[PDB]
Order: sequence, then C-alpha cells, then structure tokens
Amino acid sequence: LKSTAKWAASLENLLEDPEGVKRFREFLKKEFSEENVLFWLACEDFKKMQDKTQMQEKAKEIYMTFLSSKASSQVNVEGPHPLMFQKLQDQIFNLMKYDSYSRFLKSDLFL
Amino acid sequence: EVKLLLLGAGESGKSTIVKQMKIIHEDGYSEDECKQYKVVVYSNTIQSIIAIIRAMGRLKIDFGEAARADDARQLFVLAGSAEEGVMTPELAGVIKRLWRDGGVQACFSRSREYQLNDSASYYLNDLDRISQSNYIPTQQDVLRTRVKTTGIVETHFTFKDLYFKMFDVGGQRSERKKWIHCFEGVTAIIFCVALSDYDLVLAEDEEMNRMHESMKLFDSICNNKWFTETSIILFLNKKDLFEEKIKRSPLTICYPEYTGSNTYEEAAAYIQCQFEDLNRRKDTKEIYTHFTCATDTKNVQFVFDAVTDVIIKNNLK
Ligand SMILES: Nc1nc2c(ncn2[C@@H]2O[C@H](COP(=O)(O)OP(=O)(O)O)[C@@H](O)[C@H]2O)c(=O)[nH]1
Ligand code: ALF
Ligand SMILES: [Mg+2]
Repeated sequence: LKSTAKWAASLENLLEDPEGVKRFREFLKKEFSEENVLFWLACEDFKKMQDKTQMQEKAKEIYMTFLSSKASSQVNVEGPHPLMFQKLQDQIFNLMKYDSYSRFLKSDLFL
Repeated sequence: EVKLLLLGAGESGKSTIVKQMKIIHEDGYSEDECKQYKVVVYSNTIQSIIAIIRAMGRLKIDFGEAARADDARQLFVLAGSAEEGVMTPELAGVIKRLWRDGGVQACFSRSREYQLNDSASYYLNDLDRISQSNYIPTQQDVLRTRVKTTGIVETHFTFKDLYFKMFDVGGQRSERKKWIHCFEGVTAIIFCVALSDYDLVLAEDEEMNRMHESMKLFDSICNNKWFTETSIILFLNKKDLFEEKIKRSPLTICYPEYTGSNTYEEAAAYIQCQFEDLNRRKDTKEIYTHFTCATDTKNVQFVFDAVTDVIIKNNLK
C-alpha cells in the first residue's frame, strides 16, 4: 500500500527500499537489463568503503564485470577513489529512470 | 502469428517505429499518456541546450553577447527544476535567450563535432508552446522524444488478421550481446539505419563512423543463418534529416570513393546499394528497402502496409 505508493514517486525511492530493489530486479531479469541495477548497487557499495586495498580490488572487479568491452554484464554507458564511478553511475541511473523504470510502473509486478 | 524484430545500431529509430505501431494499430496515445512524456520533453530540451553550451567551451566558440554568460550559469542552476514536469518562466527565458544567440547557433551548426539529439532544434524552435503551464505534448512531441532503450521489450498488436509479437532492442554495442535471446523462429526483421548518421561518429567510440558501424552490423544480421527463411526489411530512416544535411555536408566524409553529386536522390541511392551489396546470398535472398521518416505517421503507415503485404506473400511459400 504505502510501499508501492513510494516506489511510484521516484527511482531514488525504489532503489533505497531493498524490497523495491528485489521486485525491480525481477522486472529487469524479464527484459534482460538486470546489469544496470546490479552495476548501480555495486557503485553504492564502492562509495561506502574506506580500505585502500579492499577498494582497489573492488574497483578492478566492477570494471571487469560491467565496464570492459569483453565484460559479460557490460552496461550501456556513453563511452582509484570512492566517487570515481559517479559519471557512469549517474548515466545508468538515468537510463533506468526514463526507460525500464517507466515500464516497471505499468507492469503486473507492481499492480 | 508473426515474430518481428526491430534491429539496428543505436538511435536509428527503432523505438520511434514501435510508438508508430501504437499510434496506427493500437489506439494512439491518450492525453494522460501524453502528459507522462512532458518530463521527457523538458529533459530532452534542457540536455540539448546544455550539450551545445558545453561544446562551445571545448570548441572555443564565444557567445554573440556577454550577457549570455549569466544566462548560461542560470541554465545549470535551474537544470533540475523541470524533473517534476514544470518549466518555470525563468528557465524558459534563459533557454530562449541562449538559443537565439549567434554563438550558440554557430555551435549548433557544428553539431557533427559532438553528440546532440536530432530533436533538439524541434523542441528549441517550439519553446513558447512547450513552456506553457498547461502544456500537453502532442503525438509528434512524443514521437520526437529521445529515451535510450536498454534490454528487450516485447509488444503485441493485430493487423489484417495477424497477431504481431514485436521485439524492440537496444542498439549500442553493449546491448547487442543480448540479441541472440530472441533469434528463434523469426518471421521478419526490420533493420533501421539512420541516413543522417553518414558524417557522425559513434556515441561509444568517437573515432568510428556511424554509417560504417551500421553497415558492419547489417552485414552480420543479413547473412546470419538464423534468418535464412526470414523476410529482411531495410528502413533507411531519417530521410527528412538526410535531405537537409546532404546540401551542407558531403557524402565523401563517409564513402570517400563516392563520385556522384551531393543531392538527396543520388546520395540516397548510393547508400541503398552499399547496404544491399552486403547481401551474400543474392541468388537466394531479397532485401525489401523503404525510405522512412519514422516520426511521420502517414509515411510509416504506408510503409508498414507494404511490409505486411510482403510478409503475407512470403508465408504462403
Ligand atoms: N526527424 C526525424 N527524427 C527521428 C526519425 N526517427 C527517429 N527520430 C528521432 O531520433 C531519436 C532516436 O530515435 P529512437 O527510436 O530512440 O532510436 P533507437 O535507439 O533506434 O530506438 C528520437 O528522438 C526520435 O524521435 C526520423 O525519421 N526523422
Ligand atoms: F538503440 Al536505442 F535507444 F539507442 F534503442
Ligand atoms: Mg530504442
């Protein structure tokens, strides 16, 4: 009731609620674009961490999973330190916002 | 039942064709559905004017007047103001004054040197209408919107006693790895090419010509063994933009062997042949080619009627 109402207001609200993220993941799976949210969540993790060695490995790891031309979950982006992926995270955020999120709100998963 | 794939490189106009299918073979857009695009028109309009202004900084083009520097600042200050779908008169004024400026216009003329939406000039020249508190986007406004597609999106419609299952896909390099998911039992492929891309470069690689990218892609799709028994349709789209462009910008940018004249009719003919020559199995297969303006409903209606008649022909044999 309240939970669904809040997901409709903005993508920010959806991505902050972990149950919202679960239902949205399930929607992206059906449209073969789950890499987008996964990449976004990965960047939010990356931001929080302070350990230079734990950060360098994860930065490599995000690059190999999501950003490489050989990467299996390569994200559709307009081609170390915590906020180094900002531009890219914002781009994928806006890709979801105007496209798949828009369809999510019209879906059975939601209604 | 008919399985239809919309394929093509990014920004070739696949999603615009999908919208046309709703306009022609579903029920049009409702007013409420048009209201939902208002935010997208404003974002497209703002990001376009911003792209031009950042380009001026890179390309070192000055403003026609010094006072526009203040208008530039205020643009970025108010850039997020339209996200709940309201363009304040303050913002409208800023965008108006910037767009009128001779320097901005000189940069817009050079758009080829950076990345800019095709619909930029369409919205910006129509700012007065777009600005009104009461503004409801028109179907043309909605068709003109730019929203990058990610993933695979299925749609249903009916036409001449046939159930169309239609698949819209993203066209950027990254998205193409996912295409293999819906290649089974494909009745027809509509492959879109942006005619007006001949002098542009890829969003994902500023060194590669967009047309050459599109040809390489068509080469791959056209000759794929999944589609030996698939009716392959080619939509040379953006003919309207191509017509304005070919006067200003020579085709030798794209095909340096071209010896013909820079005129709509010859240039368009040459492009068609370039694509059709990529068909390896000319003895077996045929390409059905149409020049389209995807944003033009009467044009898309006629072209799709012909395409449907071809599909009907090729599903008796
Ligand atoms: N003027 C004009 N604009 C077009 C045409 N086809 C598409 N567009 C616009 O070009 C942009 C890209 O269209 P889109 O369908 O998103 O490309 P897609 O990535 O292949 O799906 C959108 O803003 C469309 O409105 C055309 O034939 N003429
Ligand atoms: F290939 Al697109 F949105 F750029 F469908
Ligand atoms: Mg699209």
